[PDB]
Amino acid sequence: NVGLLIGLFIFILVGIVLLPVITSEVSSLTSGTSPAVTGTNATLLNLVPLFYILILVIVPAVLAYKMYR
Amino acid sequence: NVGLLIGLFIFILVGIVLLPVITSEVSSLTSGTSPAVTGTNATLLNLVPLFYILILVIVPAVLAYKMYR
Amino acid sequence: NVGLLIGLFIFILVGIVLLPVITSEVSSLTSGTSPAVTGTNATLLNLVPLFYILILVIVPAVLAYKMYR
Amino acid sequence: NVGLLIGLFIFILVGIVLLPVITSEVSSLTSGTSPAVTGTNATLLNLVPLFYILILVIVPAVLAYKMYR
Amino acid sequence: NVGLLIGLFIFILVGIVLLPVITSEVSSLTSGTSPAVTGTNATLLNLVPLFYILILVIVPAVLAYKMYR
Amino acid sequence: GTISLLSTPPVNPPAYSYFYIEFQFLPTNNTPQPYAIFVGPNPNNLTEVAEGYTLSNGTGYARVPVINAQTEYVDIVWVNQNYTMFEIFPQIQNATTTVTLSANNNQGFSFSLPTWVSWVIGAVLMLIFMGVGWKFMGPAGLAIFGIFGLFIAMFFGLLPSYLMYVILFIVAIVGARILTKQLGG
Amino acid sequence: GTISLLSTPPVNPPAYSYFYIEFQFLPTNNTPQPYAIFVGPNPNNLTEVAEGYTLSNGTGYARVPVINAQTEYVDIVWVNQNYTMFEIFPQIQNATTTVTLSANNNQGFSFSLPTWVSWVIGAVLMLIFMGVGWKFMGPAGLAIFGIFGLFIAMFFGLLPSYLMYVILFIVAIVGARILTKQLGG
Amino acid sequence: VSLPPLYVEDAVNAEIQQLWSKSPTGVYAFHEAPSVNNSFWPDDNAKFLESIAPWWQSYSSYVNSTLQFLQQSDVNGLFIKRFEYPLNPWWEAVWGENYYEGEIIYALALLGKYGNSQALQMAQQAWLSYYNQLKAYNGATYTSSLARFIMATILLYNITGNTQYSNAYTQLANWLLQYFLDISAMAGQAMMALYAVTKNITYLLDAQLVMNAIYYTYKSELVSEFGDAIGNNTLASLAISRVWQRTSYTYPTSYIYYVARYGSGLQMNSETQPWGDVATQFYVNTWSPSNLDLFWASLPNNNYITNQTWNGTALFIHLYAYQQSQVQLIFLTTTVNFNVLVNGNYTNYEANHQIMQIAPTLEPGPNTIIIIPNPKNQVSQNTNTLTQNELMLLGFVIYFVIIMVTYGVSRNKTITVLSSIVAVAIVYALALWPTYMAFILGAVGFFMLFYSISRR
Repeated sequence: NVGLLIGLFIFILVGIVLLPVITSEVSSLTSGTSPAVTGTNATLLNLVPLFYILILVIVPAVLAYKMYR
Repeated sequence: NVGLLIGLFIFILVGIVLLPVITSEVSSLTSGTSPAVTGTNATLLNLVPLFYILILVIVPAVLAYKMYR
Repeated sequence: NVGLLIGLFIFILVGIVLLPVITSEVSSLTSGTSPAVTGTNATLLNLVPLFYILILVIVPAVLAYKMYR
Repeated sequence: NVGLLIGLFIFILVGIVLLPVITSEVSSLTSGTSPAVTGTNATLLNLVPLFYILILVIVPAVLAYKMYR
Repeated sequence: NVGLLIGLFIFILVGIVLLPVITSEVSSLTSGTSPAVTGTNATLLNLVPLFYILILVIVPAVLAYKMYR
Repeated sequence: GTISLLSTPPVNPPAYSYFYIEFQFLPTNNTPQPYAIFVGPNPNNLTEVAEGYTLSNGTGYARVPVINAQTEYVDIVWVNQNYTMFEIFPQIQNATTTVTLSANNNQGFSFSLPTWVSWVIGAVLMLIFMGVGWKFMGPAGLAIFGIFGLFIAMFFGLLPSYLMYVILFIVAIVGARILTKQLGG
Repeated sequence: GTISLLSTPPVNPPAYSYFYIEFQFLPTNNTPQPYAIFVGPNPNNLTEVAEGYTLSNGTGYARVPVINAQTEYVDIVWVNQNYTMFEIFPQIQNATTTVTLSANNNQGFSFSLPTWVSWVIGAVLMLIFMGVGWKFMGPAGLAIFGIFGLFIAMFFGLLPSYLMYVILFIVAIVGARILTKQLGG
Repeated sequence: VSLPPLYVEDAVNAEIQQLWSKSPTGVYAFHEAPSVNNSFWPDDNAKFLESIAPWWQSYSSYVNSTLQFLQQSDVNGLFIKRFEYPLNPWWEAVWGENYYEGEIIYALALLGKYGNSQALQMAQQAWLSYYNQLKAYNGATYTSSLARFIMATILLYNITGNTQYSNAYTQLANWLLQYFLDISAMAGQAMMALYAVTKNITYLLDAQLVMNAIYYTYKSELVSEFGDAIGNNTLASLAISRVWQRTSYTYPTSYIYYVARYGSGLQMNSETQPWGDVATQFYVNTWSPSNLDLFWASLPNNNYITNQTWNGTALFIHLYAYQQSQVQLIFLTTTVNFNVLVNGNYTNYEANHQIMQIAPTLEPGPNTIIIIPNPKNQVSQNTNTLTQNELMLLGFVIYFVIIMVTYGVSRNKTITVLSSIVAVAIVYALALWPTYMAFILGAVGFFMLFYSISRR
């Protein structure tokens, strides 16, 4: 079942690699002269990377839990 | 079972082997003059390696806890 | 029964005489003043023989437990 | 079931007889002017005879346990 | 069962009978001026006869423990 | 008789610390005497601490805590005879507590929650941990996993530290019981 | 009164041994008196040992252990009246312990592990042995197989010896109980 | 009932920790040098016995071991010189008579004075043997050994009361009057002892002649002992300072006397370390006052202490130095507060409850240090990757992991709380938790385990 091992490892590496793109998009949307409107929108936009990291770290655990079952 | 133990052993060895590359990538994203990630996000990335260690130490635990029953 | 038992020793001998060429290959690929292996791929390539010898050691246990069951 | 008795006894005698060959190969690989590279490789190479002895002493126990079942 | 007891008795007698040849072979490999095995390995071979005795005394034990149930 | 202080009480102490007081009595003939230290904000609202009996010398050494109020009156009482109080101005600690979890040295996750949401989060966490402990170990599991969960709460910004002592009290009595049950008839 | 030493305490003793001290009191009228031996590194941090009451002669014989520190202060205390301490420089034992299992005379398997890995290995071994004992014998099996596993650990380079006494204490009380339960009404 | 002081304890502790091994025959004893590792000199163990005699009961085991070594290293009454380990690249020992064996007699006599009746009988027997051997020839022996013999005879007459010793030393005196730096020092020491016992002027005349007559440290130690016997503050202080120039001292444990500062092989030569201990303790016991005892001084370059006088209630140290620099003096004491005065500048100092230490800067010319204990209006003062939170999170996770795994493997709850106990132990082993929480949870787990065992 080493194929899935490589799958999750590539998943996490690619997630960390592509995370800068998400940060760039969020910063462009929520920086000065914001077109996304400052307020709750900015808080949610800053929350997107946090919950994205939470998913990126939880889904490998659950995938490993399921695959060895 | 012996097969489950062997699979857990190889999975833990893989996690140990490619922990340093994950740590180096996290440092490249966060550590250094270039601020690819903002403070809260950067702290989150610094937390990811320990979350990865926690996953490596919890997945065999839940596996055994469910398997023995 | 005994045939696979002696084949275990034959496999151990063939592995210990097959390691010196793969280790030479990986050393040649990773050595030099400016090798095309960088530093992280260098660590992975150096770990490849380590996983090879780990498999060479583990396989006798798997064969023994297969003979057990 | 004396045939299996002779089988395991010949197994252990042949293992001890052939062990010098394994030691010779390991020493040739890990001695001075080492082509296997000193470090973790040397530790693993020295570990091969140890786990080989462990297998050579554990597998007769499990074979005797299974055959009389 | 009577058959299990008879088989265990003959197995223990065989172990006692060909213990000395194993000890002599171990001494030939280790004891003497010729260093066929290095210090750690040599100590391991000196331990093998006692591991063999332990196997001879544990195999009937596990056999009876599983048989009586 | 009269009571006096042999050691000066430290004015302006930290918020939740403690200090020793060295209080000595006058015309105590030869016997130990009772005392009580009423500490609290304003002389009317005093909370009693530090029971005990002074030495036959007439001097007692006691521990006094500091409340989270700007003005604290500490009143040594002989329990019957004369008493005396003094005022102390401890440093006030802000209601909101900010906690910094340090990861990879320089980077630090800093956060602070309102006291109510922190209290309810800690309470629900204590529920979950105590229930898990009851399922796993048993009635002693309640105490053990309560201690563990309260430790993990103290690591975060959650329920205050002194709650631990409550549990640490309740275990102690239980322990005493079992020891007694293994000694007498 | 005054207290004195009738026997000279041996300077530079082994790491974890013990020695007898012969301490005699002055103006003790005719009655036994309490004492306590505070032994520890530096006079501030003393750990109390050797409770007991001296003989009516005024001389008490006590046992004092030696800690794993370069400087150890041993302080005999009359518990109320005068006290005295002396310093001893015991030989320090290295944290890492190397164990040699001798097999077939000359050949010896020598190995030494860091204290943390040895401690965790011994702890897991104690888990396994205590669980097996509980499955096999019962609550008394816990103690019996704990003793057995700690013996087999002491044979290797593992958990220190004094842990045994802990179990050897806990059994004793239990034994006392059963004896009492077979004596009275 | 007496207790050893700090300097003697430190020196003997260092020597025992470093210079203690197994003799060829079986009794543990001291070898000669850290590098030689082969030769075992009974004379050296006699020197150690001389060093440790006044507080013999403290090092009872070591003294018993070396006394057994001496017992098995004596043929009839005369000790052999070496017990050599053969160089690999049944007795193995050269049988020549041991030099400074009169030192051995003196050491055994000194041990006998404070107790150890076995040592006293040994001293008497060896005294008789060597006296007969000397009367066989006349004065054809080692001269320093002869001086130590006169000292040993004086001690034996002091503690035994046998009259013959008296006559002997008188004759022995003539032999010393019939006859290097170290031998001159011992000759003067014996001269002073003979004067102290008989009060004859000629012994003083010879002793002052040796006085007026005045590398390889030990010679300086014998010189200091000789000057201490005479009573010259200048010579004794200079010799003891030369002794101290090349010693390594730390406060708690170590006090090592090197054999040569300039030489490559400094090491700790066992021939000198007990000699240095004797010199230091003699200087302290004689010239230092009751409480303030100066035993160590780091003097860089060729700085030397000249005088140490207890004038009234204040100690005066007159010291000579070169090229300014700072010396460091350590005094054994009990008082906490007392004021030091370097020249007249009122310098500060460091003082524990047992050791005080001054580190002042001294002028090139002669300078005076005035130490006043328990003074009025005291002036001098007494001044002298992962992180923890991440590790704590990992420890919590590991604790919950092992508890849940144990509960899964075995459904019993007692095993579960026992596993909680061992999990506290494990998480303490890796230092993931502070000792406070670890101990609290361990005690709670212990009591809860016993409660669960009770409740079944």
